[PDB]
Amino acid sequence: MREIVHIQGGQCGNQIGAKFWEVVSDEHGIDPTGTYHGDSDLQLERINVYFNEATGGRYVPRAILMDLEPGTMDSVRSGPYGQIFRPDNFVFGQTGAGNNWAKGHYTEGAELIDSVLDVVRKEAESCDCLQGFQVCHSLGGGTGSGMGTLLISKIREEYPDRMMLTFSVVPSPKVSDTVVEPYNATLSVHQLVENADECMVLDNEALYDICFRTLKLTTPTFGDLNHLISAVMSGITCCLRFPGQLNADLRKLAVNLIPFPRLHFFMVGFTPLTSRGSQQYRALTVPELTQQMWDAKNMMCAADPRHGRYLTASALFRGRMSTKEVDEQMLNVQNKNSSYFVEWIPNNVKSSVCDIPPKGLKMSATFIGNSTAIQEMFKRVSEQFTAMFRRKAFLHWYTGEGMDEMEFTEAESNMNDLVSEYQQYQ
Amino acid sequence: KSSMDAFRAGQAERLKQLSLASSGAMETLRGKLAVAENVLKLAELARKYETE
Amino acid sequence: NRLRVEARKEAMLAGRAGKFADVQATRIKTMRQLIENRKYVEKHRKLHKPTIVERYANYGSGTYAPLQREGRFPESKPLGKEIETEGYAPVTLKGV
Amino acid sequence: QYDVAKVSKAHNDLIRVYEAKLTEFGIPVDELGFRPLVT
Ligand SMILES: Nc1nc2c(ncn2[C@@H]2O[C@H](COP(=O)(O)OP(=O)(O)O)[C@@H](O)[C@H]2O)c(=O)[nH]1
Repeated sequence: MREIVHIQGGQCGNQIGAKFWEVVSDEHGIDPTGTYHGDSDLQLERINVYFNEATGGRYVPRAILMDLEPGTMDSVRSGPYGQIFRPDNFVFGQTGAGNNWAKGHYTEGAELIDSVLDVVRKEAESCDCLQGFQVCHSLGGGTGSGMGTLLISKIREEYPDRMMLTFSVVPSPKVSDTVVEPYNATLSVHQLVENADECMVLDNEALYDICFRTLKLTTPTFGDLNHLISAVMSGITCCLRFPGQLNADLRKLAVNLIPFPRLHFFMVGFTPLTSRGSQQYRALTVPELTQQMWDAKNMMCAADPRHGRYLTASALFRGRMSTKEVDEQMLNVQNKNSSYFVEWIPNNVKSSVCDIPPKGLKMSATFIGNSTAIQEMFKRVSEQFTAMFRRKAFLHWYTGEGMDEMEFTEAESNMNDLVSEYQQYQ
Repeated sequence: KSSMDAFRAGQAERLKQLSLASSGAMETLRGKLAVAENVLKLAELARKYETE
Repeated sequence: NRLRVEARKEAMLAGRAGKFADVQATRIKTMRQLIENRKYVEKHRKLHKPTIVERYANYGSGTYAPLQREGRFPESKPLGKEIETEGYAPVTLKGV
Repeated sequence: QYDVAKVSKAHNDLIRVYEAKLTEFGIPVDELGFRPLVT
């Protein structure tokens, strides 16, 4: 019954979503031609959450691409598994985003977002009992933040009763792609903290540290990073596709995690992440999957939880396991690390178990924490913002497109008060 | 038929002029209100650093 | 027997008026929750967002009493980056 | 300081009269939303 529509904003979001759809197609057992060639019926019992039967098995994904150039769209078509999306959903302008927040939120947004809303509304009305929205984008660009964030706002205003998952690749200081990343990040979080319901925050710094330490890769190109982000977004919502011993809907996860309506930024990791060499030696049972889950170096975020406190955690296990074992694991972890936890919330950990492990693996787990140490990214981005806003550097490219200083100050103040809200509870 | 056309044209012209003048007035008023709300937002943001 | 019957009846009716203390409130509470849910049929939670001028004009006469449930506490700094400039002010004509 | 005492006691007294007014109708419960601070 319940289903999720998906949107891939910008180049980063588009490639992450393409890998996500490859992962989902592999898990559900369908060919790149669209036909079903899996093995069991538990997967095709609930494919309607992400796919639609078109004509005789040619399942079509329920996602919409979105950018301002045709090159990325052509790349995703030419890549494997790119021959399944509906061509009516390849919405894209032609002029060029220019990695500019104004150019992706005030001109090209105003010239293409009526169409993107039209197609997403068509899909959301084709699907019967909506459950939420899923969006993939980066908070360091122009059309990653502008286009995607304006779409988030419009969709929130139009369907203000559906849980929303926005997956945001926040900029990281060491991997500095462009020059206006702090500006875009500020102007994007200003709207996310106000409209969108939860963003899972990820970063390339930790996505590389994981690949260098745990995976022990030699030359990790973007394929492996997108693979990890996929394997996270695939297991974020499995209680829908597959039965479970203790199910957990997306709304249940949201209500257990978010204590106050403005503390909804989730820092996420996945287990097990075993190197190709040491996997044959490694042992995989619950009281080491949980140890790696709470390992501070497995987190896909450059904010060590030992620098803050945990408000709430969520552990989604996959596979046939022992629920009492899981619960004693969480309890003894809390008692061992009582200091890292908030006092006025008993049993800060919500645990869920699903009955179908991923392709090949026999046990798996996903961690979603709401720690108050995530204020570090916002503090750093605000510092990088105010390093440039004192001298109005690179500001005429937004002033000429029609944004004052008032909204910049608003966004910076929003970040500052958000940091204050995290810090006060801690 | 001449009476028909004359009356309908008169109604169309009066609707035209009403709509145009009213739209201009609303645009001016909305500009004033936008200035006012920007002022209030600046005051709200500024009073954060003020001591008690 | 008549007095005993009346005593039993009055005691039981008092014990049930104890229960009716719990029906009168459920009348007024449902009425109050129904008069308000009637105004959220258009925009259930988007209407809860007012403009800045409306928000300032509504509470008191230019104020705002934030409910403790939202968790937005901008009027109180986390005490880490606290501000107190009273000490810096000069106390002697030399300082002046 | 006597004036401060007067105004503080009057503040407490008006909290009392307002809670009494709300409870007398009972249309709200004793307390909703925010919690007043006490001097
Ligand atoms: N994980 C991942 N990140 C990527 C990939 N390609 C680009 N990025 C990140 O995306 C950022 C570029 O932002 P961009 O999407 O061009 O901004 P936009 O044009 O407004 O959408 C860079 O900082 C990269 O770190 C990818 O394949 N995988």
